[PDB]
Amino acid sequence: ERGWFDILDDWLKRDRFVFVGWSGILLFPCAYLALGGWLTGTTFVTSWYTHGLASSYLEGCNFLTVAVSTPANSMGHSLLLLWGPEAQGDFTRWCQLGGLWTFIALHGAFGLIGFMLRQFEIARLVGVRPYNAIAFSAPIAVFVSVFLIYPLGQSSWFFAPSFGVAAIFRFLLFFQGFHNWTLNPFHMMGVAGVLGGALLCAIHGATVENTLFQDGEGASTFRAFNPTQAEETYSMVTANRFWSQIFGIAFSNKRWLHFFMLFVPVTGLWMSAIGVVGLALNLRSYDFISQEIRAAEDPEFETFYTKNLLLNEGIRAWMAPQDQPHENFVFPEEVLPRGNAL
Amino acid sequence: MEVNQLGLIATALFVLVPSVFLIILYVQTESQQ
Amino acid sequence: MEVNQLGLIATALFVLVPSVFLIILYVQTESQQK
Amino acid sequence: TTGERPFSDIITSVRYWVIHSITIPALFIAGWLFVSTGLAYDVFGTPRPDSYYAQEQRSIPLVTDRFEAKQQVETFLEQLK
Amino acid sequence: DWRVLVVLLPVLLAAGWAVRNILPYAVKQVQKLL
Amino acid sequence: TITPSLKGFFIGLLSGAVVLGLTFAVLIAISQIDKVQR
Amino acid sequence: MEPNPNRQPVELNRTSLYLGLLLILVLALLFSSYFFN
Amino acid sequence: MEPNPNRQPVELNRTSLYLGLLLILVLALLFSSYFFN
Amino acid sequence: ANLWERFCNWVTSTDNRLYVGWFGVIMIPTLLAATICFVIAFIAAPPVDIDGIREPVSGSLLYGNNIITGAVVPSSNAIGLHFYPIWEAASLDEWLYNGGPYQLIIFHFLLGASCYMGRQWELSYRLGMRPWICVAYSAPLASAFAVFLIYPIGQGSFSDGMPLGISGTFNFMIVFQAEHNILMHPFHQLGVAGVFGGALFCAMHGSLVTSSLIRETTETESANYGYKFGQEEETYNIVAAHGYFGRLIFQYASFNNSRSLHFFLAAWPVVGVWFAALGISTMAFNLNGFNFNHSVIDAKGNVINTWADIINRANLGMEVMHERNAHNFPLDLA
Amino acid sequence: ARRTWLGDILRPLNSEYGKVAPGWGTTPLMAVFMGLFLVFLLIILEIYNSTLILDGVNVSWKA
Amino acid sequence: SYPIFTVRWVAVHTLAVPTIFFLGAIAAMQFIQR
Amino acid sequence: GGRIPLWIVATVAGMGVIVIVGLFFYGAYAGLGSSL
Amino acid sequence: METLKITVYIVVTFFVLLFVFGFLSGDPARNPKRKD
Amino acid sequence: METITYVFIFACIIALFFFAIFFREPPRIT
Amino acid sequence: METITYVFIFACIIALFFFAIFFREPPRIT
Ligand code: CLA
Ligand SMILES: CC(C)=CCC/C(C)=C/CC/C(C)=C\CC/C(C)=C/CC/C(C)=C/CC/C(C)=C/CC/C(C)=C/CC/C(C)=C/CC/C(C)=C/CC1=CC(=O)C(C)=C(C)C1=O
Ligand SMILES: CCCCCCCCCCCCCCCC(=O)OC[C@H](COP(=O)(O)OC[C@@H](O)CO)OC(=O)CCCCCCCCCCCCCCC
Ligand SMILES: CCCCCCCCCCCCCCCC(=O)OC[C@H](COP(=O)(O)OC[C@@H](O)CO)OC(=O)CCCCCCCCCCCCCCC
Ligand SMILES: CC1=C(/C=C/C(C)=C/C=C/C(C)=C/C=C/C=C(C)/C=C/C=C(C)/C=C/C2=C(C)CCCC2(C)C)C(C)(C)CCC1
Ligand SMILES: CCCCCCCCCCCCO[C@@H]1O[C@H](CO)[C@@H](O[C@H]2O[C@H](CO)[C@@H](O)[C@H](O)[C@H]2O)[C@H](O)[C@H]1O
Ligand SMILES: CCCCCCCCCCCCO[C@@H]1O[C@H](CO)[C@@H](O[C@H]2O[C@H](CO)[C@@H](O)[C@H](O)[C@H]2O)[C@H](O)[C@H]1O
Ligand SMILES: CCCCCCCCCCCCO[C@@H]1O[C@H](CO)[C@@H](O[C@H]2O[C@H](CO)[C@@H](O)[C@H](O)[C@H]2O)[C@H](O)[C@H]1O
Ligand SMILES: CCCCCCCS[C@@H]1O[C@H](CO)[C@@H](O)[C@H](O)[C@H]1O
Ligand SMILES: CCCCCCCS[C@@H]1O[C@H](CO)[C@@H](O)[C@H](O)[C@H]1O
Ligand code: OEX
Ligand SMILES: [Ca+2]
Ligand SMILES: [Cl-]
Ligand SMILES: [Cl-]
Ligand SMILES: [Fe+2]
Ligand SMILES: [Mg+2]
Repeated sequence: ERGWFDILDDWLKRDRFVFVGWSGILLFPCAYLALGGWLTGTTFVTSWYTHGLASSYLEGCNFLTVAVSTPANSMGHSLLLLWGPEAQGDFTRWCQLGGLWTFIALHGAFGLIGFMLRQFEIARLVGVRPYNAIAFSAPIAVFVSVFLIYPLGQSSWFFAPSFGVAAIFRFLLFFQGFHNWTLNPFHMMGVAGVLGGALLCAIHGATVENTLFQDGEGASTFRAFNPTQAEETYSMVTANRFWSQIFGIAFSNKRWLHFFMLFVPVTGLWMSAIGVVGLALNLRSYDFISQEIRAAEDPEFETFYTKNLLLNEGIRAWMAPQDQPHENFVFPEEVLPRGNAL
Repeated sequence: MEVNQLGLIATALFVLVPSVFLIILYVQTESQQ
Repeated sequence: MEVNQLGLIATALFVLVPSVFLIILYVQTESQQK
Repeated sequence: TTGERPFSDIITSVRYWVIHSITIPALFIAGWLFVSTGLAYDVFGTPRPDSYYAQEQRSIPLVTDRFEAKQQVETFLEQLK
Repeated sequence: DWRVLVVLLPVLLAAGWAVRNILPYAVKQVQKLL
Repeated sequence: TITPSLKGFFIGLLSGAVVLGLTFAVLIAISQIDKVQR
Repeated sequence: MEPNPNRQPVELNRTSLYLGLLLILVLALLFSSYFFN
Repeated sequence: MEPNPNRQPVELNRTSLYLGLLLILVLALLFSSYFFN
Repeated sequence: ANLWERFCNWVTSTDNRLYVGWFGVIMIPTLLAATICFVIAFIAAPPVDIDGIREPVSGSLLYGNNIITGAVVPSSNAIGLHFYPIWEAASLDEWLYNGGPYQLIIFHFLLGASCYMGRQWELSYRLGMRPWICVAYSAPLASAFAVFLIYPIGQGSFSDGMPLGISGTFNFMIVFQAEHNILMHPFHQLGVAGVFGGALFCAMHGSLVTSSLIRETTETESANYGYKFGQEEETYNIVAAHGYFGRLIFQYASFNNSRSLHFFLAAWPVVGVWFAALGISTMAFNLNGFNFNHSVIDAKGNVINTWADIINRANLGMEVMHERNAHNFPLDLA
Repeated sequence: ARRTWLGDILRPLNSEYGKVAPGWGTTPLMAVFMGLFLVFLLIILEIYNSTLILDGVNVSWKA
Repeated sequence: SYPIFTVRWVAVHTLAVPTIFFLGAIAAMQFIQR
Repeated sequence: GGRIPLWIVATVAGMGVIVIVGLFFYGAYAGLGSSL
Repeated sequence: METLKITVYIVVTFFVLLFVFGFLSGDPARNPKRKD
Repeated sequence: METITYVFIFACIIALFFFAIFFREPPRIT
Repeated sequence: METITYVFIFACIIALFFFAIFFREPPRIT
């Protein structure tokens, strides 16, 4: 019969403005704390003791330069719980030690779990297939590989991305100079999936909007659609002929078309995640050995591949002393790699 | 250039094995009914 | 031993190409209407 | 269609603005005072502009020990005074 | 800490002011539920 | 002995139990008060 | 021997052949540089 | 357009598959030593 | 009719397997020329003195490259923006050393791709369609113009155009970051929102339509056979899809109008990529990303670094190393 | 279907498809064990992580 | 007759209440001098 | 119920957004974060 | 080189003239609906 | 052998384009 | 690699024997 579990199930699944669900018990606290943690840190909290950086509006940063920065390298991979052995329950010290970083990363991870459970739960209630939850596995693979696996393979959370606009840009440039990440075929597949997904988004939207049937008298054509109508609002047959004659091939099956729109960006993000798992271990696509053997013996042999390595060497030497303060690097002027004049 | 000597057969089997899988499946579809 | 470095792919394609030809022909015979 | 009162009804009502002409400025002023009194610095441990360095030091106070990190920060802070 | 009360009193007076205006309609909403 | 971090572990465990217990107590209470009509 | 009632015919249409060969060939064009190294 | 009336189905029975694979594999076992040299 | 009329009727014929059209009569020869030169150069061109310092860079497969490292290399800095067709060289050997193939390829490509866009207008007109697919294509097209023509014009040399190759592309990006701080530029940030968002909405729309396909097939066949090309009824239940997505977020955050939805799918990536293209095209005139180097200062005046200052250190490493033999004077002014 | 000597011996082990205990059955007991298991994984995780540090437990090669 | 306090009301104020407080704090920061 | 027209609420709210964002851009040139 | 230059100039002129005279050859009327 | 391999794969792709376009399964209104 | 190749071909031949004998097309009197 209707026990307390079923009575609770009733209330959780009420059709209200913001659906709750069983998944909401996990999703809403964790999403709220991750977002609230980020807003709290970027507004008020420094990175002076972990990075030697200002990182909050309170210190004078703007929206592009605020961040919640990773903990000091000496923390290792500490969970850095507020009640843990590092902060010992002291909220102020916890903030100064980087506790908001693991707070956001961990509540964010469980919030993402809660969101994907929500996608399953709602799909089951309204009676649709759960492909939206399936497609969301790609955001999850990215978050887990970049914010958890990658630093877990490295020396500490310090080398995870810090949560901020400019901080993420630094992460990109670090990956170029140290990992040569642009050369990695798993990143290249990710790029193809993202740009190919954006291409499909644009071309499908434009094709539908330009093969519409005239279903009203208005020159603005949005009102000539009824959600309950049975008929296609655009001509698949005309769309197919156009693209066949323009590009050589065209979709003819709308079910395949829309599955392909799931497949392409979702697969790309999954591939990029695999490459980052490799970079967790410094298992890079850094070099082509045949190129290096030839270049070492032949000082006239030059390609764009060898040119980019010189850029990477500059990035490493010029950014490492300030970007890795725990190493206490001191690079005398005379050892810095530089071309002529610059 | 001093390339990896297994790269040629790696690339050749990488192409051939899944391609022939697909060709086998395609041709036996055409021959049905 | 200092073998011919093309012997491996030569042997591999010698087996694979005609074997695959025969498998294609066999499977599409089985799938024909009985 | 989900039973709650429509937002456009709420935010065009006199009672909404009787309440929120007080609560919205009150929160804004509370946030202002959180900074202007300096309390924000002490809650979160953020350096004031005169508290990044002692007068002659030029080395950042980087935490270097995981389990005595709390005492290290405390020592860093004592060296400012 | 005087600063805590200085910051919280604006919000305290706000919550107090909102309850005073919405109280008759609040007890009416809750009375309907039970 | 019970180290400071084991004490901390117990505090974290109790805090999570309290957060979860209060959450479900409130949800169960509301669900019983505002039942769906069938 | 009595036949198995669970058997099903398998199909691959021409478009799927073309899509699959494109995937394989492009993956090969991409990864081959790294196989040769 | 009108279909070509000269088309014929092609067949390879199972025994011919086994005979052909035996021929290919034994030829490979024979010639492989000379390919490696 | 007369031969010119029959010719015009064939050119503009809606029955050709691939549409030709008047834009097509320019597109077809120019794209064939660019393709053929590109393929031959990518395989067999000798090294090119891209930076005008007699330091030739090898781009082709036969000259030591693989697919990832190979490129058609931009024309020499000594040429600058000068027009360098084959007949301006004393010999093909000279033409090749100075990067002549790059100019031939990008100029034929840009012209052909512009005609590709016009051809998309033209066929839509012949088929009785609405006309704006070509406007969506203007976003990638404008981006190609930005990296192959506008950036060279602003910097004064086709040697600074994007190379035609995979690693050459990365070289262009890294040098661009060093010289313009493009990551800190809001038009590039809008570009990222455009392509991240485009990929997101692609996956979203794909997943939502796929989730609400109407049952027309059995468990042992692809659900794709439930749709037949040209059927009049919609193949998925948009009311169910909206009922799902509106509950995922909230009701009014979801599209119930398919025309509105597909307009949004077109507009978001197209507008974002327009701003990407305009980012490159305005950094072409050295209006660069935000510079917050030493923006945060303490009470004494010590610099307090932010993440922007760490970005700056990385940019410096790129700056001091790029084109390591090309600069004689202390400032890189183009 | 084919009977065999071994199949006849094993038949009772594959004869109760679909059999269930009424209602919630042992679910409450299961939940308790799940909760204990969660705490167990949290303990061993925090020991490995050096967030939980116990006397005589040196999480190091120097164990 | 509509309810006043709902789940939606709670969700709205968990976001709106801190947002206005934070915006007042960031406003004050614009007048801080080193 | 509906005594205050929605277009006035939107106009006043929108002007408030412009004022606060304008203040934040002012602060980019003065005090902390100004480089001065 | 001079012969190459002349040849390309003639080729380009040929295709450009096709483009211009083609679009002058009653192009608005080349649609499936109202021709005017 | 590397260059031959790269150009071979590329040539197969171009041939595939030809067949995918001119010898496609024709779209038919059902 | 040579030895692997020889042993692989041999192993394939033995597998072929197994299929040719136990998975032959059965002879049937018509
Ligand atoms: C679904 C909601 C949810 C989830 C999944 C999490 C999850 C997490 N929180 Mg968050 N949090 C939440 C809501 C949530 N939180 C809410 C509502 C608040 C405001 C109060 C917070 C405030 C908060 C803070 C301040 C911190 C966390 C932290 C954490 C992390 C460590 C938690 C831990 O070790 O607890 C362990 C406890 C349990 C797993 C409970 C298990 C209960 C068992 C099954 C029952 C047995 C209880 C037992 C009988 C009690 C005996 C005690 C006795 C022996 C002494 C973890 C990622 C920490 C962090 O992020 O570090 C960086 C941290 O510092 N949370
Ligand atoms: C332990 C404790 C305390 C537990 C308490 C649990 C409990 C009871 C909680 C109750 C909840 C509560 C009281 C408070 C909640 C707290 C809170 C505020 C949490 C915050 C969570 C949070 C920050 C969420 C942010 C996520 C969010 C809203 C993102 C919005 C993203 C966004 C831009 C959305 C929509 C914009 C838009 C135009 C999208 C269109 C995209 C698109 C093209 C879709 C394609 C498409 C669309 C269609 O539409 C249909 C049709 C089809 C075909 C189709 O292709
Ligand atoms: C002016 C003329 C311009 C012509 C240029 C040549 C265009 C070539 C277009 C691709 C042809 C091959 C397509 C094979 C595959 C094929 O035949 O697909 C045909 C397929 C038709 O789909 P249908 O909807 O008809 O199929 C539905 C069901 O049959 C599915 O089972 O089209 C798609 O799936 C579109 C999505 C894939 C689009 C892939 C685009 C790839 C672009 C090229 C990327 C690689 C470049 C490598 C360079 C080295
Ligand atoms: C349904 C067709 C809609 C047509 C327009 C479609 C445009 C495309 C949608 C993009 C715009 C998005 C903004 C909609 C804007 C829009 O369309 O406005 C219309 C909408 C309706 O307002 P009304 O006054 O009609 O309210 C009536 C309802 O409340 C009665 O049930 O206004 C809002 O929803 C305000 C949103 C406040 C929401 C705050 C709630 C915070 C809760 C946080 C949790 C969120 C979900 C958590 C899950 C992670
Ligand atoms: C961490 C933590 C926690 C939590 C807390 C929280 C939950 C908070 C929240 C907070 C919040 C919730 C906040 C908010 C804020 C907001 C803001 C600050 C906003 C701003 C905005 C703006 C500024 C806007 C802008 C714009 C845009 C975006 C677009 C359009 C236009 C404009 C430009 C206007 C606890 C206690 C549990 C524990 C400890 C730790
Ligand atoms: C080195 C790489 C090697 C990769 C090798 C890959 C091997 C792939 C083997 C595919 C096997 C196909 O299996 C084949 O399926 C078809 C249907 O699809 C079956 O065919 C059956 O169904 C069809 C269609 O209704 C009937 O016309 C036919 O009479 C019936 O026998 C064949 O009896 C079976 O032999
Ligand atoms: C790397 C090595 C690659 C080697 C590749 C070798 C390719 C070999 C291609 C074999 C082509 C077989 O060609 C295939 O013949 C069968 C009959 O046999 C035809 O099938 C036709 O006849 C059969 C049998 O009556 C009918 O059931 C079927 O409906 C009809 O279409 C197919 O339409 C055709 O596709
Ligand atoms: C760059 C050099 C070119 C500069 C040219 C400047 C234009 C000055 C006048 C040129 C007029 C060209 O002349 C143009 O071509 C032929 C010549 O009969 C005509 O012929 C055309 O007529 C009809 C119009 O419905 C078409 O359907 C038909 O297929 C086509 O042959 C055009 O109707 C005429 O307008
Ligand atoms: C935490 C939720 C998962 C555990 C659910 C266990 C339910 S336990 C179950 O509950 C019924 C009421 O719901 C009672 O009537 C019944 O007697 C009891 O056995
Ligand atoms: C389609 C390719 C056309 C290329 C024509 C180039 C041929 S160039 C060649 O060499 C000399 C240059 O003037 C002349 O003496 C000679 O007549 C000329 O044919
Ligand atoms: O050429 Mn390519 O890169 Ca445009 O900056 Mn100046 O120049 Mn060179 O240096 Mn940096
Ligand atoms: Ca001062
Ligand atoms: Cl360079
Ligand atoms: Cl110079
Ligand atoms: Fe669609
Ligand atoms: Mg300021």
